[PDB]
Amino acid sequence: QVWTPLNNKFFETFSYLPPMTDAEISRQVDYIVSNGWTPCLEFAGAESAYTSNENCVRMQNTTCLYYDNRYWTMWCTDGGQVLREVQACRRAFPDAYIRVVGFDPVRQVQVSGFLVNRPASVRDYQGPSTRSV
Amino acid sequence: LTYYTPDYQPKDTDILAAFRMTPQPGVPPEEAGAAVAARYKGRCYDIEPVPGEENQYIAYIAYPLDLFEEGSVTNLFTSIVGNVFGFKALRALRLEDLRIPPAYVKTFQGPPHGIQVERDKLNKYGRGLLGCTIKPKLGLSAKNYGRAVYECLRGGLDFTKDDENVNSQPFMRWRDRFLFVAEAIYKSQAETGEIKGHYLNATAATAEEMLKRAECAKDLGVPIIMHDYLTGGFTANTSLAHYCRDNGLLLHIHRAMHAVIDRQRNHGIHFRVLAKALRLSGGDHLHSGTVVGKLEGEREVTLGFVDLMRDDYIEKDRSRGIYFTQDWVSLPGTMPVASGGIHVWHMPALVEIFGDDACLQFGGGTLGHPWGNAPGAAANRVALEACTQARNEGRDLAREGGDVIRAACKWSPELAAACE
Amino acid sequence: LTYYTPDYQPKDTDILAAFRMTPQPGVPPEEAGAAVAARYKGRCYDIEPVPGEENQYIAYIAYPLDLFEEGSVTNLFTSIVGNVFGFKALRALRLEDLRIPPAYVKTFQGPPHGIQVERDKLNKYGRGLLGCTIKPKLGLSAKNYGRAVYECLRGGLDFTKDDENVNSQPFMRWRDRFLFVAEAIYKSQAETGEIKGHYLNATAATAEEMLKRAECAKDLGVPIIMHDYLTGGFTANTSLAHYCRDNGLLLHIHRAMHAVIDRQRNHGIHFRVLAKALRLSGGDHLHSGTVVGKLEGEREVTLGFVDLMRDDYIEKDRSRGIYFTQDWVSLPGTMPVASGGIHVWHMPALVEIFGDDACLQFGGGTLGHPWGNAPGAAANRVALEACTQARNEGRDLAREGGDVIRAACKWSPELAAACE
Amino acid sequence: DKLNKYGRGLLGCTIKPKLGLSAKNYGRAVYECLRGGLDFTKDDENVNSQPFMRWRDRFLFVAEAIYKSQAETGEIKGHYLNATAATAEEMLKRAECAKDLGVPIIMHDYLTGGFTANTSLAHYCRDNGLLLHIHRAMHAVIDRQRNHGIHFRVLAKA
Amino acid sequence: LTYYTPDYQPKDTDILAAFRMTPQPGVPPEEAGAAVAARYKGRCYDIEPVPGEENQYIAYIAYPLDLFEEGSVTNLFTSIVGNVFGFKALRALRLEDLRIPPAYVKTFQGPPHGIQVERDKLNKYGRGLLGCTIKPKLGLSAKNYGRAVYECLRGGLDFTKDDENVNSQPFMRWRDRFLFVAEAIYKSQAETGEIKGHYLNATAATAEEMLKRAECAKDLGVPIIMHDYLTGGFTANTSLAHYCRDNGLLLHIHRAMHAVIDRQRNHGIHFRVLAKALRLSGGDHLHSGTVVGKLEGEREVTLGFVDLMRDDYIEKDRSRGIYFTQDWVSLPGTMPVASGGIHVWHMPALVEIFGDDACLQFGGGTLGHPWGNAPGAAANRVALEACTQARNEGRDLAREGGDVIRAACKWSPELAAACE
Amino acid sequence: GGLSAEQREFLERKAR
Repeated sequence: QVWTPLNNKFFETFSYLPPMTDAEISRQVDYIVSNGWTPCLEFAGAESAYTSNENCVRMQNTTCLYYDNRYWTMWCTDGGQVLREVQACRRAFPDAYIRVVGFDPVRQVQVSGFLVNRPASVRDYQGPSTRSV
Repeated sequence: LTYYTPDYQPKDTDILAAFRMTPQPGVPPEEAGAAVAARYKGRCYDIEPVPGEENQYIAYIAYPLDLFEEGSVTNLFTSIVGNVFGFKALRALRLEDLRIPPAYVKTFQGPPHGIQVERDKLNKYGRGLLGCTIKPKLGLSAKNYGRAVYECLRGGLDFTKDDENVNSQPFMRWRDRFLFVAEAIYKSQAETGEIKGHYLNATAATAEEMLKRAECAKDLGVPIIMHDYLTGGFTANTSLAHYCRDNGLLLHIHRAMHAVIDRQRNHGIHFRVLAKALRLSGGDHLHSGTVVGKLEGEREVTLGFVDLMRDDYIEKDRSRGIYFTQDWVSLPGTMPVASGGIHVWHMPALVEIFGDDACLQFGGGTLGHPWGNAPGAAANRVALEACTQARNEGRDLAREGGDVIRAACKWSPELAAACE
Repeated sequence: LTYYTPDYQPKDTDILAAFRMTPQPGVPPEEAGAAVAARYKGRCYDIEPVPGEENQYIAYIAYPLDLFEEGSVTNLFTSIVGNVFGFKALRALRLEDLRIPPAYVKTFQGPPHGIQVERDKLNKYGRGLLGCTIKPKLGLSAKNYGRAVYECLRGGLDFTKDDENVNSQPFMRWRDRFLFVAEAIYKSQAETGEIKGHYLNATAATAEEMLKRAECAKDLGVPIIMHDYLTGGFTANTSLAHYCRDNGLLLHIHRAMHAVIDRQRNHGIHFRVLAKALRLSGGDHLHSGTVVGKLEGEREVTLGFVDLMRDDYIEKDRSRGIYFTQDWVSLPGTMPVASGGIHVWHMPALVEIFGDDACLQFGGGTLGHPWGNAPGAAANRVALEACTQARNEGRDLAREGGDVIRAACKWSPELAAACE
Repeated sequence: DKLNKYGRGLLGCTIKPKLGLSAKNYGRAVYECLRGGLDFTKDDENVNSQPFMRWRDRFLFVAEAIYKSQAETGEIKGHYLNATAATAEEMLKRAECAKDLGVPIIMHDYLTGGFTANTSLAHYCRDNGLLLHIHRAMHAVIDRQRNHGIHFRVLAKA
Repeated sequence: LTYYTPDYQPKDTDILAAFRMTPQPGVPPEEAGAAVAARYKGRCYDIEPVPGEENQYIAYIAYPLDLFEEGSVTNLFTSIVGNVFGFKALRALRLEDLRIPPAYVKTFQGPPHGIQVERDKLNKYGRGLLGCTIKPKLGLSAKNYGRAVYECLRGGLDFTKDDENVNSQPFMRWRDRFLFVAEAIYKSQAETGEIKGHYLNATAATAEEMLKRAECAKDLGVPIIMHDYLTGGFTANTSLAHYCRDNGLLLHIHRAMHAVIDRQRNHGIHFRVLAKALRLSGGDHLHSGTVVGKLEGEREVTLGFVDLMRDDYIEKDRSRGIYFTQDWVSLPGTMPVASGGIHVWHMPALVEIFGDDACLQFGGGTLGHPWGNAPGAAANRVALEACTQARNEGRDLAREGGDVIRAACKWSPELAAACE
Repeated sequence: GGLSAEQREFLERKAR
């Protein structure tokens, strides 16, 4: 079989697994909470979801390690609350990818980041069986 | 003995070494420790015999901080192990550990970015990184090398790397390879939407040539380069690490020629000291182990030097080979890179042993997947993500790795052709 | 075995290695040689057993010339001994010799000046050179270091040198030492009328700092600098050697950390390979032996690597450890430097063993002469000149060294206080 | 004229927490505050270059945040990047990085860095078209007591 | 004769020359060879008479490798043919061939990219390249020159080139031409989707000006430049080739003033020696022949120097003028460029003679197509592709070239107006 | 672990 290079976009962690269900998202959020970390939600439409070099035109010397759309837009006690917020974000922005992020409150660093929602309207991604043709 | 002072209390600024030495018969251990030790004099303050070994002792030496040049791994190695392995009074001598006082650590820049800055720059969290060594090792043209890089990266791999002996040869000059690899990296980035990279080998004959190759990598905008620090030298490595910090480049470190110094148990320098010297000199990644069949070497020793090269504060643990408490005073950590034959069903073991802050390298070049390079990379990525997800759910990977692999294979056609 | 080809005839451009390997029991020697060997493939073409050793064999490997980067000792060592000492199938492995084909040799600059250009620049002919290591090793201020240098040089010594661990410390910064040593060198030159020099240590943390120290030495007009190539690295050494050729500076090379790689007979890289790598990378002098009591190590082995690092054409001689004929195609030779406890009555032996093309180093700092540093230097110079004159007359030094020393002492008051 | 903002005061925020935040999280906070409608954000006065957040990582992440907020809102945005450093060479290098990123404005502590360093930075900013925000750290040590010291108005004129 | 040694066996590192000499009557051939030959002495080791010529002999001279400066074609030509064509004892003298030992070859960088790297960079495989010389030769403004370049490239030509005498004149300054040609190249690339190029003439009065023109070409991002090596000089050429390797630029070489040295059979230097000197100095393309009517010159001689400038290993073949076996030890090959009146029906002959690794140049400026420059370029491209396809099918081009051309013309309206 | 007489003898000296 051949890995398809057409409409096969991916979003880093857990993006190569089948779309996670509510129970799986809940278990991941519980894992984040268990470690002592804070979960939050990021979202972006299809125009600002993938990495790009749009602003590299303004730079000189080098553009090493600079990529656009690394930041998404921010949307935290347990899995159920984060799931409710996931549904709320889905209703508010149906054409936007949702990403669950984790933040270590002591080190003040991001420790987690996995996609939990892919807009049905957008078709820039494949499915577990359509990834190979 | 003016140089054996068992009542001496080491200062907070002393550099401490733990030597495993086997003196010649008739030489008392106190005399041998005094010799190794011999205001600016090194002194043996502690000698312990090794229970279960033949005439083997651990000698603890304290060196004053004024003895060394600030921020110079070269000087540190010249002072500590310059001419001490040639003493006739010692049948065998092995440096086991070093204690770098914070006062000395603060004089070093350290790794250019570290693990957390690397994760933030690459926007990858919660999982180990994946890499492949482009194979065949040599003979491939820059165009074909770039084609292989693009094929492996588009599958889902986060990194690819040049072979350790690929610097600049008649078959493939370095600038052609850099250009074709840059095109491949950018194509794979556009196709998958994830940030990709390739460990471009900057190891060269002269520091000027090495800096020129780093400069070309910086001008292409590519993320990361590679260096052979034990063959290029600490002086060349430190220059490259300073350059990478200045210009925002990641630095992968390969430990070529390491077994010539850290293989024999009785003679040489233990890899943990070389790992601490690398972290001081600078490196974002450091090839730290081989997985032939399984992770080779005592697990505790591996865990010890992985913690020594990763954490900020490592307490003394003789079980794992930590002879001294090591405070890193906020020096950036180095990401360990486990390479070799990482088979798909062996991923759960390595994910359990290393965790998320490591790079698993398929130095075998994969190619074992009947479909191609890209599906093989996808299978590996699927397996790693499935193992990580299972571990996050509370599963015991060492007991359910096969079950997790099978369950992932049930829905992954690419992994199905890999699991067979 | 695709990699064991006993009928293969090595090409005139192949790089040849002679490995002394002890395979694990049950592993045939042909299989182990095939593994070490494994168009661009290294191949084992010859295996000979070591008569008088336990399961020890010499494996001859042929590498194609296209495998290596032109003028890069770093790449050569990465390719040959990068990851081969870590093979589990080998109980022990030792690289004994290398054959550098002329085609490869011509891609290297080599030593900046060589022996003959050194003699012409220093205007010293027909005798060995003399040097001292300023002692105490550390703690001395730049002013006092310069005073010691001037006192030792005015006596008749041709060179002095910084201690191997003296680079730049709180007690003595490097630029102060360079300035005071320059004043001392010029004072001793004016006083004696002979050209003097001091091995200024340029070994530093970064290549930039090392080049800055070399630049300061060039701006002072002093003749020679020093480098630690096994700790600084081949990349740093090659940069320094290119700089020294460009700016007309001599380069003394110290082999710090050598015993960590060339001491054990079963594992490591023999010093002769490190000496050939140094000659390729560049160095006018290379500390080549210690004289504790007497010249240590098998004489034939020492003579072998001295000839390998000095002569232009060395024929294969297994008695002296030459496993391959080495053609240097007019590459400048490196002057061997024998250091350690060179006592006055031991000068005839070393003059006989080394001849005129060597530097005898009093690394003990002398100080054994009751009168002072300067008369001790004079005594040494008188002894060396008397031994050379006796050898030129047809005397057998190994049999009449004591007679020659006594006869010189009969007229030398300085040597009289030294001979006691 | 450069910022195309007329008829109103400008608005700025100091990214908080003061210290401990990673360059990524600092950039995230900058982007979140700027996208709301703020014209400027600024580094904390004591944020120059620390083990927790090196200066070049912060400059890069802040540049990405500034450009994202500009694209989202359509208004020109900026962040007072702290160029205050130990040596004039390091300070000019940080200003040079800001110039190479195309970001609008940098910051300096003139009473702690010194007038000599400030004048060099101001000449550089005029030469390269960069705005310069000045923070008066250590001012109360000289302009607080009514009987002794130098009144702030003299420091403002200087 | 101390310089005629018929029993001498040339070394593997000797530089060998084969001189065709006609001595004055009364001078024996052995004496004349001894004179040309006259540890560092050149020696005549072999003399053979030319069967079928009047008093003509081939003298073989062996020069030691130490005689020449590493990587210097200038020195090689100064040593070999500096002052030997002015000997009164020789009626005529002609250097026929040179043997460059691998040891010497390794000291040269060679062509910046070579044939295979060129093909990979341009992404063109399996066919010869096509070029045109913009005509009229002179008088055209930079704007009109660019217009002609764009019109010829959009038709399907891979390259265009400046006239040999077009460097920088009042009618067309060089920077205006570079800018307009860059615009034309980019327009043609966007229109056709194939990578295009134009041989920009960097030949200038001073090396500084030549490097400035190369720098402008590099700043425009254009692929290739041109140089006149026999008029600019080997020193200027070697500088340009090093620059092109450093900055990733292709280098086309034009052999202006060649007939002044390689035309007469009795006196001068044969073009094959100039081609080997160019390959050593550096050049990706080398104008190698003219096709006035048909490929001019003995086919075997042309094939010989084409193989000498293309292949890695050329065995001695006196039938094709190869007097010595030439090992290139992986030096990049040079692409031969056949220029002149390449008419459409003459394409099969040149495709058969040269193969795919050559550039056919329409130095006549085409313009013979009644429709325009672009359709004429298309006709040429169609003819070349049809001939290549026929050759790949097993057709005999020398016998079916007309049939293939007619068959291609049956479906190509552009070729129909060209075939008439 | 087992310490040889020498190692044990050294221990006694270190104790003294």
